[PDB]
Parts: sequence; C-alpha cells; structure tokens
Amino acid sequence: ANLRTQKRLAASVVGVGKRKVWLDPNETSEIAQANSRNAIRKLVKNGTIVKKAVTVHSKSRT
Amino acid sequence: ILQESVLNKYRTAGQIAQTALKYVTSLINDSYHSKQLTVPELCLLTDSFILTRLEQYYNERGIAIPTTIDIDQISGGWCPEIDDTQNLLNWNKGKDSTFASSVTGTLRPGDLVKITLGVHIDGYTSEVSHTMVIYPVDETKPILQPTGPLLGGKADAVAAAHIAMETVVALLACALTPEKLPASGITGQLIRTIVDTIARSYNCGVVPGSRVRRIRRFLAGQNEGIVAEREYKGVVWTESHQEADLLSAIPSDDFVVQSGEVYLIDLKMASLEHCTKKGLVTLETVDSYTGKSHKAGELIARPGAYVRDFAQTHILKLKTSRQLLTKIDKQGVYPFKLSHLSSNFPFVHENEEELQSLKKDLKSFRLGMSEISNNYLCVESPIQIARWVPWDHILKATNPNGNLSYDATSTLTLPGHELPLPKLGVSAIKLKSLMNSTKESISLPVARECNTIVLCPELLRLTGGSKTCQPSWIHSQHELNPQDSIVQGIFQLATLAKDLLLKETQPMK
Amino acid sequence: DVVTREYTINLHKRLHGVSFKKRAPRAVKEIKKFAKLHMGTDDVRLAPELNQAIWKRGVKGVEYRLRLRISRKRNEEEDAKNPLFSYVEPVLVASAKGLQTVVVE
Amino acid sequence: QNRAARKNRYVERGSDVVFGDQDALTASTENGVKLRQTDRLLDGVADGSMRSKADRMAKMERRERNRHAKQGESDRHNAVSLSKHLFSVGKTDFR
Amino acid sequence: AAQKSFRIKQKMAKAKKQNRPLPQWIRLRTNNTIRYNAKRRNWRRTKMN
Amino acid sequence: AMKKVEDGNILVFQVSMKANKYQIKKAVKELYEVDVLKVNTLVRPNGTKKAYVRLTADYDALDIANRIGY
Amino acid sequence: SSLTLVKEALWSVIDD
Amino acid sequence: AGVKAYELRTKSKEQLASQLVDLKKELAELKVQKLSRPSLPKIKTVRKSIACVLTVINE
RNA sequence: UUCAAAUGAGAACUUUGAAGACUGAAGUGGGGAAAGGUUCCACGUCAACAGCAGUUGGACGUGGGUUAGUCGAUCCUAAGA
Repeated sequence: ANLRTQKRLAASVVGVGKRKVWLDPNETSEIAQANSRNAIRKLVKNGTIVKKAVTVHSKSRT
Repeated sequence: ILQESVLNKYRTAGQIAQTALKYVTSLINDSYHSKQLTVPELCLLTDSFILTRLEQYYNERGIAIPTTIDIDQISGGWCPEIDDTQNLLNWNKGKDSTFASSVTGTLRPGDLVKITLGVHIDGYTSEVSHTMVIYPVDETKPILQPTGPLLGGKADAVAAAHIAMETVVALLACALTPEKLPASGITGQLIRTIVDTIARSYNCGVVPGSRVRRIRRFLAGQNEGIVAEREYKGVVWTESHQEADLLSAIPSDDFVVQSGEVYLIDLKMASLEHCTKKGLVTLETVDSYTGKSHKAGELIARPGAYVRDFAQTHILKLKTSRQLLTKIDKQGVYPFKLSHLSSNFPFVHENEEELQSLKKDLKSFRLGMSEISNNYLCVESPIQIARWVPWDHILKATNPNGNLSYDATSTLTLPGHELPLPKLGVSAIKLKSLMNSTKESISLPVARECNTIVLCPELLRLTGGSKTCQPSWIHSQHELNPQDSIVQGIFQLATLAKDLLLKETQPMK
Repeated sequence: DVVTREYTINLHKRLHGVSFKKRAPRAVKEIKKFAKLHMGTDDVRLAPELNQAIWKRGVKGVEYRLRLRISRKRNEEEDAKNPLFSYVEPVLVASAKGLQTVVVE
Repeated sequence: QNRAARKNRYVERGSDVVFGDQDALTASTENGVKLRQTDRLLDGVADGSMRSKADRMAKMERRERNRHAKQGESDRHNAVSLSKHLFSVGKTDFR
Repeated sequence: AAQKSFRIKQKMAKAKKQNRPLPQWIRLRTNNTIRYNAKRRNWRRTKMN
Repeated sequence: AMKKVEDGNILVFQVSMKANKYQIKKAVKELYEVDVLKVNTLVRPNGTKKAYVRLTADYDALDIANRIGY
Repeated sequence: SSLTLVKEALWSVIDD
Repeated sequence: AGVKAYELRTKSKEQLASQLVDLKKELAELKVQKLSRPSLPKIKTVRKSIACVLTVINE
C-alpha cells in the first residue's frame, strides 16, 4: 500500500509537518480507504492518527 | 431449516403480499373498470401499504421486490417514480403510439398488466405476481361486468401462465410422495419437459428470465442477473436451451426435489400469433438515451430500482451522497427505490404536501445517487423488453470472433460474459447487433406468474390462491393438444390434486 | 529442535578495526552470523528493540558485550525454505559482564 | 473485560452472508476510470477481442523504438553525423 | 510566467489538446498506414517556443 | 461541480469564449427562468470557458439540475 | 468444421 | 434523416424560427447525454437540420 | 545507514512504524519574478527511461483542477520609439 497522500493530508489537517504525524501500522486498510480530509479527521479523533508532541529544547543549563 | 419460527415468518410475509395484491387489484378496478390513478401512483401507495402493515407485527424486515407493473412488452423492471413522469413525456414525445400506457401512466383497454411484488422478514422472503388484463366496460348491464373476453395471443399467454403455474404446483406437491404421480422421482428434466410442451401447445415461448428454484435465508433470486452464487439448484429456460431444443452453471440432472424446502416459481410466456417463422426470444435493455438511434419503436426511460454490492467501498466527497449511503446500508441487500428511503414515505395520513415533501427529498436523492453510481457502489436493475429475432439473420450473420467478444463498457460484467448460445459462437453483443440490424424488429407481448411454495404432509403455497390470481376469463385457442404422454400425465395431475393436499395462505383484511 | 537459549556476545573483538560508519551494521551482520552458527538456520529475525540496543550510542558506540535470547521456531508459512528460523531478542540487564549461556523453558 | 467482550461480538447481517465471499461486481476497467470519465483510447472500440487486437498491435510496433531506448513516443532527439568542435601553442578551445 | 497573455495560453491549450496518443479504432481500419503519433510532444524533451 | 450545488446553490456551465458575465446571466435567466445573484468565470487550460452561476435563495439549483437531466 | 455441420442441421430443422 | 429543404421552402418565417428554436433545444438536450455516453449519432442529423433551416431563411 | 511488518512473482532502494543522523533561520525550510507549460492532484500502471534495481516516479494510459468591483495587467508618463 501507499499512505503518502494520507500522511500529507493528515499533516495539513492537524496543522503540523509530516515529521510529526503518526499512522498506526495495524489500521493500514482503514487508512488507505481514506481519500478525504473529513475521513482523515475521523481517523484523527478516533485515535488512528495522533500528533506527536514537540521535541524539547530545554533551557535549564542556559 | 423449516422451524416454526421460519414458516410462520414466511406466512406473515406472504399474506402481506397477498393483501397488497388485493389492494392494487382493488384500486385498478376502482380507477378504470368502475365509473384515475397512474402506475407510479399505484406503486408507492402499495409499498406504503406494505410497510404500514409490516409495522404492526414485528430486525431485518421490509420489501424484497418493489412493486413492478409491466405492460404489454416489458419482461421486468418497469417501476418508475413520480420524479420521472414529465421526463418520460419529453423523452418519448417524438416516438409513436406504442408504449403509450407505460409512458403516460394511464392504462388502455386490452392492456396486459403484469403486477409483481414481494416481502421479506429476517431474510425469509415471499414473491408473488399476477398477469391481469384490462377489458372495456358494459354500460347497458346493471352490474357492469366489463364487456368482452380476450382473444388473440395475449389470451394464449395468460392461459399458458396459469396452466404452467398449477401444473408445477402439483408437481412440487407430489415431490413429497414418491407415488401419486403418473409415470408418464422428480427432476428439472421433467419440469422443463412439461412446461416446454405446455408452451409449445399454446404457441407461447418461454422467456430467458423465467425460472423455478430453491430459496434460503437472504438468498431468493430477487436479482438473478447481477449477483452470483455457487450453490444454486433450479431450472431456467434461456437461449442456450432454445437452441438445444431446436437441435434435438445451473445443472439440471443432479437435481431432485426434497422435503422441507422452500421454492420460487416465476414463469414468463411470450405469445406468437404472428412472427410467421421459427425465431429466438431474447431481451433488450431500455436506456435513458434519446440520441443513440432514430427509430420510434424504442422506449426511453430510467429504472427506479437499485442494488448495492456491499463488497465494494469508496468514500464520497458529497454529504448528501454519504447520508443516502447510510440510509441504504441500514436497509438490506434487496433492491430499493429512493422513495423508500425517506422521512414521510409510509404516508400515515396522505395529502399533497407529503407527496411534495417526498419530491423534494427525491430531488436531493438523485444528486446523491449520481455520485454513488459514478463510483461502482450501486447499480440499476435493468428494464428488459422481450424482442424476437428470426433464425435467418442469425445463420446468415458474420461474427469474425466467436466466444471472445465481450461487450467492454457493459458495467455489470455478468450480463457481459454471458455467451447465451455457445453453439454458433455468437454473444450478447452481436445478438443485440443482429436484433437491431433488421426491419423485423418484432417485440412480443408477455404474461407473468410468480409464486412461492414450501414443502413440509402437504404443499403450503404461501402465495397465489383463488382470491389473488383468479384469471380474467378469456377466449383462447390451441387449448392443450391431447394424445400425448405428458398431456395424460398433466390431466391426471390436475385431477389428483383435488384429493394431494395444497394448503394456501389467505390475505389479511 | 524448538528451543530458547540465553547467550552473550563479545562485539569488541568482532568490530575491532572497523570503520565508524560501518560498525553497527557489522554488528547486525555478526549477530546474524552468531545465531546461524549456534542454531544452524539461515533465516534470522532480529527485533527492533535489539536494533535500538545496537544503535543507542550511534554507529560508533555499540556496547562491547550484549546479552541475547535466541529462540528457534517453526515457520508456519504456506511453504518456504528454512522450515525453522531463529528470532533474536535483547535482554535488558544490569550489565552483561559475568554471565554464561543457559537454556530457557 | 467480560462486559466489553459480550458487547463486542456481532450479529452477522445479511450483507455479510451475501457479499463476504463474493467480489468483483462491476469488475476492474482497464484505465481505472469511473462510469462517466471519457476514455479516449477505447470509447470507439466496443468489444474486448478487438481491444486486445489493438493493444497487441501497439505492443508489436513499439519495439523498434524501445530498442533505440526512447523515453516514449515523443523523444526524437536527432544526433548529428559529426561535430565541428571535436576536431580542431596558444589559446585552445578546451582544457 | 503565471501572468501569461491569452495568446500564450491559447497556444498552450492547443498543445494540451494535442498531447495524446493515437486512438485504437484507427489501427483497425482498411488501408491504415498510421501506427503512432510522430508529432507527439513532452515538456521535457522538446520545447515549443 | 455537484458538490458546489448543495454547497452554495451554484450551477456550473461551459460557455462561449466570446461571452461575458452579463450575457451568461441573461442566458440562464432566459432558458431556465431563474434570478441570478452573481457569475464567476474562468478560462480552462483546454481552451473553453467555465462559469459558476450562483442563484438567489428563492430558486434552488437542485430543481434545475433535475430539469436538465444530470 | 463443426459450425458447418450444426448450421446444416439447423437449416434442416428451420426449413421444415 | 432530418428535415427537407423543399418542405421548408413552403413554410412561413415564424414557423421556421419556431422550428429553429426547437432544434436548438433538442441539440442542447443531446449535449447533456453526450458527456455520459461517447457515441450519439442523432446529434449529426439535428445539427445539419439547423443549417438547412438557416440556409432557407437567408434564401 | 539499520530493524520488523505490509504489499507483491520478486524488495539494499516502495509504504507504515521503530531507531540513528543531517540541513541548522546568509537552511537540504516557507513564498515569489524571468523562463517552462500541466510537469500540480487522483485512478490505473511497467514494454522503453530514471548509467545498479524498481511493486516506485517530474515516466506510461485516462480524467480532474486555476472562480476577483478591492491582487495585477489595463491607465500615466521616464530614457526612448
């Protein structure tokens, strides 16, 4: 399969880059069925696609 | 298995169909024979009635077959909406007088009306149909039984329908007893033999779509042309059998009917009082395209029934389409209209404002169905007219590749890879070409009779009966050749049924 | 035939004198070699956790000793060569120093 | 866990019993087009036998170009017979 | 570009409508010499000025 | 286009290159007996002209789409 | 030549 | 098929204009089918009937 | 650069995930002018091309897509014609 379009659309929907967004590899057919931002939003809320919180840059030392 | 739960569900599904048949046959006599409703107005009223009846008794339950009213040429599929009435006019505005009944909705005299419908509960279904006939009125008579019997080929057709119906009923009744059958135990060989000789006696050929078959839960044969199945025991009479009978899957040999089983009968007879010659009886589809041809005999229409192929999936871009798909898949695997899926359709009370509400909903549903159909999720159940072809054109034909011609842009696949007559190596595409390629474009009139039965010791006939499908008295000829094996057997069968036990379910008041 | 065993492997002497940008893939290949030697099967499946354990200190900082669990198994596939295959997992422990190999239930 | 598991299991609708095993209604078209999409290559040709005839003919004629290793039916780079600059102390024209 | 003139856009539209292969129902014709489109164009191979 | 119907009560037509928004408004109003709110035009890459036509809320695009046939 | 024979027999049956 | 110029030459001006309008409506009705089906030959006949009518009018 | 799985006849090169690294705000980022012209996006999809490979592609086949009273041209004049 090929979830390139889905990763792109999920990034554009959630408002982050593709480096963040995460696709669970088990729900592959359910993700590949999606070809629309509404479906990607459904997968965002149900817990199939998540946001991957930020890589930290601490300033304790500074 | 025939449990009490199964068979009483069959009974209460059947007698709803019976009383709805009585309702329609009520209404048509109210409208025409009595001192005026159109076809599509009859249809949704009948379906409203059936669902209003279904609500009282009983999870998967509803209408298997939407009520189809064929008229005088159509083997099956005619069941339009109220959306399409002006469309039918302004499409067929330039054509000729034929198909005026189906085009306008008002029925004429001498018009052979084949009604059919069905109802299902938890997958256990019951189909029925009846060929009735319009004949003008008596005015000087006080009671006004309408004047004149029918005489011609349509009379032939009705006679063959009724006689074939009763004979196959009796045969499947003797299926219980390995006795009480004239040896002149039971097989599709015998069934096809007796029905073919009846058809030959009355000079009315069998239509390709007709069949007699087994039923199981959710698997009746409602579609029979679109969806496939491996386990299908039953008999059909198509062009392959026509050519084989002229010479001398659906296997007929390894097939002997047994106790504790439910069966569907569906017989279609196309009359031949002209035609002059030996020839084939095939089917032609009706499209909405005025522009493919110039000839006036062609009918232009849009089918109303659909069916959705639950194996496929595709996200729609359109909100209305996705909501309509919700409404569809919350219904079952049986065909449906757009009117069935709505808010006000059963018509608890009925007025013009509710019909208007339904029309607006329909205007949205057609937009949804556009995208649902452009993607291959739902398909149309086609409108088929019986059409005659003489063997001369076929034998003089030229088919530069036989057994290899697909039709390639037919959308369903199963009517595409058919090969109706493997001998002579002609396919449906070239057969359509030859049917069109001739000024002998003779379309036949057809009569239809459909019943549902079950074998326990008696034959419990869940449809039919004398209240239902009592025949319009007619005046036919070619009335059943004596002096043969099979005819002796048939008459002995008819006499012996009076004792065999045939139970029949009555309609609901 | 079907057996699981703990082992410890000295990667220092196997990666002695290896390019820094080749040290960790060489450790992967040497672990596959190790499993093939001990079990005698060519197909060897590492775990992504073992890959993480190798690549934790980057290409050029792989630990000198690692503690592995090698589990031989059947191939349930339709039909394949190598009817058995080895599956290597990591053992996360205090320190791999001072241990010897033992069979596991 | 048992509450959730008893809520989990299914009722086996009739959609399943019909169309679980089955597939390939409105089978694979060639160019992966919808019902209304205007396929130019194959609108005129109706039947699959002559469709295969045409495809085989195209594959037969593609070969001498595929031998010359073109990027398609559009690469017509035409190479000269000889270049003047390649044949020619002081200034020279190349290093 | 992106602020074209209509002349350039019209020429581009002609080029787009030309950028096709040859139909298959022309192979099947009596006395057909044509087997491919020799005036075919691609944005990367040849420029159309 | 079909989505734009239910979205904005909008029809989508192919029209002449020689035409303009006034003529398109007049033509839709003459042929289909509807009042038009605005027209928006573009020229496609294949050389034709596309026109989005927004109708007033009095008239509904679904009726006109059913009347035409598509 | 099977089509020849079956068409011959079919002509035979339809002519009478 | 289609119209006949010798038939139209007897007709009047207003009948001809009405026939032209009807032919234009029919052609438009065919052009919405032409986008769903590729082949639709009646359009040739009506499109040439329009030209015949216009020729007669200019004559 | 690596590990597993998925897809597939076939995976060093495709997809997802798990790791390790890089550009390091005078970027391997986000947008534009000239030029190009559909290369954008989707669906199928491997004969030729991508100096290995290929299930992938700016390739091949078929479609979709560019909406302005307010952004620009249009108007003004500059050197000049």
